[PDB]
Amino acid sequence: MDYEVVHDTFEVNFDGWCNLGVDTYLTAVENEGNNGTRGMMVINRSSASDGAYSEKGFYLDGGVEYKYSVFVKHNGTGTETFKLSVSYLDSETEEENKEVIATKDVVAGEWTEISAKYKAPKTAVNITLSITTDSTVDFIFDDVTITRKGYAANAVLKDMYANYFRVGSVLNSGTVNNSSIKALILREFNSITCENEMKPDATLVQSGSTNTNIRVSLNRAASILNFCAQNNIAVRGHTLVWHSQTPQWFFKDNFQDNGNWVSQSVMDQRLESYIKNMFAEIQRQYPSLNLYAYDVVNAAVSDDANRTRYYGGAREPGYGNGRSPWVQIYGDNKFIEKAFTYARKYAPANCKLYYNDYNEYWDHKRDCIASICANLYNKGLLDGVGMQSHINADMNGFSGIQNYKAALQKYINIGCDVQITELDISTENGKFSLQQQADKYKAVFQAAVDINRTSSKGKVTAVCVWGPNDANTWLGSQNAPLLFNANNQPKPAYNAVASIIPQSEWGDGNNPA
Ligand SMILES: O[C@@H]1[C@@H](O)[C@H](O)OC[C@H]1O
Ligand SMILES: [Ca+2]
Ligand SMILES: [Ca+2]
Ligand SMILES: [Ca+2]
Repeated sequence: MDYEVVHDTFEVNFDGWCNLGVDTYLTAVENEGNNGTRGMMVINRSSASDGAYSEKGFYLDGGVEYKYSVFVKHNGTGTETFKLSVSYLDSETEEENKEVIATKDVVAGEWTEISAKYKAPKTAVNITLSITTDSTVDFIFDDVTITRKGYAANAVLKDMYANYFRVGSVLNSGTVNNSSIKALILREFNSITCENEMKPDATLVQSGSTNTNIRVSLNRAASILNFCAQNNIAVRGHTLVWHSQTPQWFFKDNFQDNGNWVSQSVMDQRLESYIKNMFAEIQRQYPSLNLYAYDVVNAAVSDDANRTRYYGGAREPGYGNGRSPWVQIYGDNKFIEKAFTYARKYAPANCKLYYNDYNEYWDHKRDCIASICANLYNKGLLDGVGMQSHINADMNGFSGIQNYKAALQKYINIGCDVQITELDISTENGKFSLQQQADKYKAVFQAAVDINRTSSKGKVTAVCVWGPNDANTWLGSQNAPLLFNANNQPKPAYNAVASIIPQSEWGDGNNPA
């Protein structure tokens, strides 16, 4: 009754609402809202289960009671049976435990409301609200409202680094349900990458895709994109091309995983389409979202020095294991330029285009990456080099501060910018200490800051860590690679980094130059 958590009006963006059912379509329309404002029209259904949903893990806790409330409206003959269902997954139970929580017969032509009070089991999470009728009728909703009963530049990274670059992190579909993580990002980061949720296999749609219309979807990414847009955090798209996390069928003549490899001519179609539509859908669904960067091609250069010498950097043709289905089809890395051309053609001008890579400071590879990228920069096609920076706490050796600076500098010497895209600093299972860790973090931020304070053509425009805390890292906890412990308290790396910039220099992290 007292306090509000979700107010979805639909004025600008789809507010994290997605088609329930693979062929159900969603579209926001001007003046079909409640009170002639903007509204969310659900078309092409197929069953009473088909509909629309929104995962609201960010705002709805287990074991709290919520006022759920939606204005709906239809346009058929006679009356309609509208349902409001809350589902979840339970951290124990571990199956999608559903529940219909309000029924309401609703007549043609009229902005009727629907509601109910509901409490989820003490434990539940990854909630989710969804709207259906007992028929297969088009409908419209607006004003989704959920409620429960009951410049000062700050000591935060984004403010601290406001005059330098964006300081980012990573959300995923697990973390997007964590109270204190939400609090953390809001407090500290002004950039977010989707860990998995905007990769090809999370966004392509098999069913009725075609060589010149590749069906795509932001459903997986939606809660993330919505939370960032609503809170003015920018976003790096990640990633359009990658030998990995991309389903095989995308490469096959009959959109089967076990098909036949398609012509080049055919992949040019499928590639262009995926990119075009992928930009279309963002623009369409989340236009207020600041899409400031995108990883156009990801990790396309071999780690094998034999391949960087003779084969331009081409990975081995094939699928899985670190083989490239792209190289499989195209015979080599010609496809990189192609992809950056489509990207350039459809990306918003404010969204800068990056080649993203790891082991980016290992000489034979570094040289390869940098050659490629300079060539693209000079052609108007690339804007920046993405240094993934999966390094360790060692001040020396392979990913050591010298080899690191060397690459950084060599990249910047291209003209283009550089971003530090997926930074983590591995204690190699306790081999190094949280201090030698701190020292390395402090060193990296420091090297970025130097570049920025020098020339000038190129700049480091963002520095983002691959995860929010040590409890959510693809490297495993045992390597405590991040700035925050499993309880979100700052680690020694956090202040090492929290003190490179003097208070007289902080800024609006919500408005960073
Ligand atoms: O997508 C990320 C990729 O860019 C990096 O190479 O490896 C970790 C992945 O999550
Ligand atoms: Ca809105
Ligand atoms: Ca509205
Ligand atoms: Ca598959």
